[PDB]
Amino acid sequence: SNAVRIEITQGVDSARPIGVVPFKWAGPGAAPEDIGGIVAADLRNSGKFNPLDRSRLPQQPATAQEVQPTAWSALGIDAVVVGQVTPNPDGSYNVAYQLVDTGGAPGTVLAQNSYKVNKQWLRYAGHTASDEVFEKLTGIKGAFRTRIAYVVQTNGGQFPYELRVSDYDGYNQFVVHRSPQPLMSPAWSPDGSKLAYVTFESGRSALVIQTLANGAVRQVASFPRHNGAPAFSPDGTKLAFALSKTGSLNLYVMDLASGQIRQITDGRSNNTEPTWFPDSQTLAFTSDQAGRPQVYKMNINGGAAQRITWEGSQNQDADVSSDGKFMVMVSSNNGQQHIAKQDLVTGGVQVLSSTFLDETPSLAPNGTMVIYSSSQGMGSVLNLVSTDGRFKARLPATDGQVKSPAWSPYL
Ligand SMILES: [K+]
Ligand code: NA
Repeated sequence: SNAVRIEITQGVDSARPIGVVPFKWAGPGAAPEDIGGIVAADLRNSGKFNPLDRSRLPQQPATAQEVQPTAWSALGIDAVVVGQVTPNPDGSYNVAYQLVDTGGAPGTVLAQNSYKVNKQWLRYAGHTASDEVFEKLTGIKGAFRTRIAYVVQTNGGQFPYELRVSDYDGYNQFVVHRSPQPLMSPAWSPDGSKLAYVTFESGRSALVIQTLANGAVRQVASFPRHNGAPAFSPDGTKLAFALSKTGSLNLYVMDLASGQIRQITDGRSNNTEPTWFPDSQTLAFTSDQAGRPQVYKMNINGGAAQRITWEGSQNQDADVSSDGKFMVMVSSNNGQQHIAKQDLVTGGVQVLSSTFLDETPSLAPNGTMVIYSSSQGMGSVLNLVSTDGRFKARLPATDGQVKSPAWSPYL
């Protein structure tokens, strides 16, 4: 199934032109998929390419040698993707692509690969070709094999809330957990094998970690009042989260090997929404110690908290990039609530989104794209915005109200 579907609302008119030719299907009858279409959709979804419309291709070469570079260079296109899909006698498929230069080294094969995959993984093969083309031309690792987690409120009676996972483009959706009560704040382990989330099934909040492959569930915390806002450390050793049992929200860290929980804040201010820096020892977090929520930074091993958001009436729910050079967050000014980016090297802030009641932003693992949600009151949709603010897309769920996204790590 694929309930979440990307609808581009603001394309990048000047994005790098590229030719993506339909792949040559070697079997009988109709091709099982349209791999060239997946590659073009992935490169367009990144906000960094403008694949030529299939109806305007100057030729449809089935091999690298058939590419006529002058036909593409004449259109301002300096690279062309061609490919082949062949059924194997064992019932599997070989999905091959070649990236051909049509610029300064016309006809040269810049990159190529061939993937032996079972039917279930044909989309994954297409995404692998996209990832290689994207990285070969931009020097940035591709995110097309990644997944998203999100919560859908269906129209159903007994278990209306569903924590789900899908590919980043909505395909291959599956249900992680269904509940009569709201599910909130999913967070990925860095190896992509587990999701921490908050459940209200007992009637009050409980933080749990579910292993996706086998559905195993580990209880973390169910103390009185609020338990939530989980974040896994990048090194795989710790889970940070917030508990308000002390009359005020404090940050806690659980050592995943021992299950031991340590309290790392114990002041009067509410401290919540932890997000890790790449070192697995520094956290950004939300605090009300300056009145309206702002984002602070602290080392889990001791030392004072440092305020880092000095611009704007209110800032919260941060997500620090995988490289630690910037973060995205929810910035509120003049009654407007939008996704913003703060450069942690230059200190500057840029508002990225223009939708209504924007919340819970999550960065793709290459730092190029943000997934977030926008509340409609009763309803909700997901949205995408590039970290440079030029690309925008909306991500509604066909079967319900969707919110609380989290972008997976590289898979
Ligand atoms: K506190
Ligand atoms: Na992050």
